[PDB]
Amino acid sequence: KNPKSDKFKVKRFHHIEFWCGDATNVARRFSWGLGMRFSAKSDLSTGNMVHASYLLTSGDLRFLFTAPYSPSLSAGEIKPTTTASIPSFDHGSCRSFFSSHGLGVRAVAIEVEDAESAFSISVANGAIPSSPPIVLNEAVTIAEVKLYGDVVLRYVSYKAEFLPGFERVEDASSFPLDYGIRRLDHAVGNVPELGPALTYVAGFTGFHQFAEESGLNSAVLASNDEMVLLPINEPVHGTKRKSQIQTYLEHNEGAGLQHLALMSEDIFRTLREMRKRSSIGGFDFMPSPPPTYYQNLKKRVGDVLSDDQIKECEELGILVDRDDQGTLLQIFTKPLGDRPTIFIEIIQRVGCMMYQSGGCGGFGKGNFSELFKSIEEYEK
Amino acid sequence: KNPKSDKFKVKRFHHIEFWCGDATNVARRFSWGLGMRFSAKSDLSTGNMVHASYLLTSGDLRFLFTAPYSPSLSAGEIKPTTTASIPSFDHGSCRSFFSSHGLGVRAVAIEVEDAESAFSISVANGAIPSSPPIVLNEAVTIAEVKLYGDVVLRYVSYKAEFLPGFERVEDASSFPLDYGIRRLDHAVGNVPELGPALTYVAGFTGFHQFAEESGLNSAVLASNDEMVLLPINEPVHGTKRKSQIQTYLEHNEGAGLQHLALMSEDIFRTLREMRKRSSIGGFDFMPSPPPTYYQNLKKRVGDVLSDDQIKECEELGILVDRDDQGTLLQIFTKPLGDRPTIFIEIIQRVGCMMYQSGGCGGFGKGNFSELFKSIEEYEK
Ligand SMILES: CS(=O)(=O)c1ccc(C(=O)[C@H]2C(=O)[C@@H]3CC[C@@H](C3)[C@@H]2O)c(Cl)c1
Ligand SMILES: CS(=O)(=O)c1ccc(C(=O)[C@H]2C(=O)[C@@H]3CC[C@@H](C3)[C@@H]2O)c(Cl)c1
Ligand SMILES: [Co+2]
Ligand SMILES: [Co+2]
Repeated sequence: KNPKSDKFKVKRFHHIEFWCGDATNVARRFSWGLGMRFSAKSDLSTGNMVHASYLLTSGDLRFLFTAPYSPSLSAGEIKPTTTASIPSFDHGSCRSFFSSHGLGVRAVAIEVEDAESAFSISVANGAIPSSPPIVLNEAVTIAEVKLYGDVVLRYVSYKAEFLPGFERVEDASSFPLDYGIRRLDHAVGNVPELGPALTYVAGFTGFHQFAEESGLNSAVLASNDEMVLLPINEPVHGTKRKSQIQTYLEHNEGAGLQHLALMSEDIFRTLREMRKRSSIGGFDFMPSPPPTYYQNLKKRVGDVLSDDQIKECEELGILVDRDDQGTLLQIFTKPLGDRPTIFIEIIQRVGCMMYQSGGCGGFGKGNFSELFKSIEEYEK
Repeated sequence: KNPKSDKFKVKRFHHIEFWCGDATNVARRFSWGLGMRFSAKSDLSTGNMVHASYLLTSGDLRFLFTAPYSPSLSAGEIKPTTTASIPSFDHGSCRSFFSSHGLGVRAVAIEVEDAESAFSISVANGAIPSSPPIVLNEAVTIAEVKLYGDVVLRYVSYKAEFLPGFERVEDASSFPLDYGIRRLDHAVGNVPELGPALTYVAGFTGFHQFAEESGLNSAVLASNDEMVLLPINEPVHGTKRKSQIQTYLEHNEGAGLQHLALMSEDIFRTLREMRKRSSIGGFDFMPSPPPTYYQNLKKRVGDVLSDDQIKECEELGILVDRDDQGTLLQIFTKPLGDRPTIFIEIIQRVGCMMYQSGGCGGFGKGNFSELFKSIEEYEK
């Protein structure tokens, strides 16, 4: 069931913003590891004396990396005279966020019809305000409310190129890398208590619940067309193996964004390219499932994937799950930075062709059992 | 003249330590950009609950990247029970350093005969103590004194593999990159006042002055065999173009390390490999000199480099200088991170063959005039 209860018009995920100590080094690492090109900048060279912000893109996926300069460079500014291009930025908030949580996601941004209306309706329905609607160059409106922990949900709306004050990047610094990633599929938060987090977020958005030991309980919130997807996890205590959700909360100093799932139009090519680069500056992947997992795929998805395609999954360590509507291929990176907190998922979905419906095939919850069974039966 | 006045036995540069917000991302970027391999680690996986430290090597060059974890992970520890592998590390100091200066060098480390003797003699001769001698696993002694700003000179001495508590890296995570870099040639500091900085450092080391508008004044301190080389710069005010030393001091919030010069055994190969990677996660280089600079090289160094070798310098943007003893080839990167502060120099020296004497060919001061002349005569 989908009551289509969104309290304001939501379009698609727009961008993800990482708060960094040094934006240059994180952005360069991510560009090479994920195949994203440098597409826009706001920094000293563009007149921004407050923060350095670099935008990477791959298809519709937008990753923004931001770090503060010395406050001394902008000590004479006030908000009405700021040279910041993101008016919600604050030196103290950014430094506090990074000292507390390490490298991670500050903003999950969605494009909406009217960011001021979305902010007003959200706050009227219980959202904790974080940054009020600000109109940039009479062209783009941006506003922010608290999502969970120190993560904000950022609303962006456009009258009619990322944000005013950003400049497109010099051709020579813009190498056209592309490993096949095309958009953000979902963004997942870890919280101490799932119930209160769901009630809060669904309360102010009108997002509905998307239709679905482990060490976790989870639920997924979704917009009207189910293209904005926000799963949330809580830990389950007292399990044999300690909950990875609880480990996250300890190392992150509380709730925050756990993973970003990036849709690829060719997951085989994406994983070939990313794995070639794992040990030369890119991203590492979690240990691959044993061969028994891939033998068991024939009975599970032999009507969807050929043997050669199953063998390709095995060569790349790709996992496969299926619900009643479609099939998904997925794989997980090791943590993106020093702490065992945020990681990336690469996903591609098969089925639900109408365009493809959001969330086609689910989120891979069936792979908790299948991985487990595989490992025990591989002990053999 | 070389009075050989070192107050303790100094061997060679040992390592450079960067203090980072996220050590993983900086280390991965530097590994790919410079061709350095991952060789050692001290982090959660090795039992270190305090800091994450990753060692890259190329030949004898050792770059260490360190960032703090959440203090909560080590809140029950005291110094006598620490899980830190570098006992001088402090969460507050590291966070303060990074918030103040951004990504940069915390420690210039030299290997000495006896780190406790070096510390004691240094402090008896005016060095400001930073971390007292600590013996690690009865095998390695480490001590630190203030050099300039928040940069320390670190003494390391070995009884007889980087440091105890570090583990060698998994073969699969250790890709054998190598672009030809072999050792640290010199490390350069920027200070507000050159005179007092020289008197302080030469006072406690016994290092001697190495034998030698612009916007700077400089002088070089050197150990007995002139293999440890520490140039220091101060700004010159009131010049037409504002001093780049003063820009550094403003953006860095004071004195600190300006550049690291890395010797290559094949500067042509190093620059081919680094330039191939500039726009795919590596390092950018400063704008190349105009063709008039390379025409003028024939009269300056035509007895040292062939025409083809001069053309190779031109293809790669390499600069050339010469003194009375030898010739040097050099080139400079753009800043390594967000702020216009620290950068890298790649160098290779020709001549002074006895082994090669330290500092053979100088430091390129003659290139301030030659670049200037080149640009004016290229206006032509
Ligand atoms: C094969 S598996 O390694 O056990 C495995 C399988 C699927 C995932 C996900 O992507 C998750 C989500 O997206 C939603 C949030 C909680 C649920 C749903 C999942 O855990 C992960 Cl993290 C690990
Ligand atoms: C051709 S140039 O771009 O004008 C140019 C040429 C040489 C250098 C150096 O390496 C320096 C040093 O190593 C020592 C410290 C101050 C002196 C000596 C130099 O400035 C630099 Cl930074 C830029
Ligand atoms: Co997922
Ligand atoms: Co130099």
